Amino acid sequence: GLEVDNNSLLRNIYSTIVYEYSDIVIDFKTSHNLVTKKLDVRDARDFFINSEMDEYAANDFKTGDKIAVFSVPFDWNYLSKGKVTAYTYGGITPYQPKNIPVNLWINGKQISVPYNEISTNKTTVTAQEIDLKVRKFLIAQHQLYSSGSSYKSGRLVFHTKYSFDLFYVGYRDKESIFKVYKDNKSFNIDKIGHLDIEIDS
Repeated sequence: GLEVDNNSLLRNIYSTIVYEYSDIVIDFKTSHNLVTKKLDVRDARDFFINSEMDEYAANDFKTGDKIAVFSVPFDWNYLSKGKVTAYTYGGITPYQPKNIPVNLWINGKQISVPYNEISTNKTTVTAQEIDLKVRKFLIAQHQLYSSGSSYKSGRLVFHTKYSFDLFYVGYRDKESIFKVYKDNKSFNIDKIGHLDIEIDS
């Protein structure tokens, strides 16, 4: 509710680990979920990723398709013997480097962002991938969600406009906060002019 609590909440939420795999086959595809085949082994067990997405978005994929994954999980299942499945939202692009210029304003003042701050080697990249890379950067270099930070609002805008509210807290958990990635929104790398970011106290 209060600024302090929201910062601690989001700082923790966005400290969550990110999964990045460039070539995996879809084992199962249902109306609104994609489940990968084994990605690798984590803590001695077969690791699989389940992606939940709008039916409209899920319609683009089918079992057997080769895809790339870039997403953050909100749950895990260890109930399966010798296996662990992580649940995520979207983060799926067809199997296949470029810097994306960033404009940043903090409390009304424009701040320079280095040329190579945000990049991706995909031709079709999800808004999720970019948002995760952006927040990681803002947390590490501009005190976003840091204790003792006065920030209370902000947004990341994709200037092709699509955007993410940097202080959306939903039901105060990963399941609700990462749900904004459910649309599996993506862009062709060449159609993204730059990213506009604003953070305000």
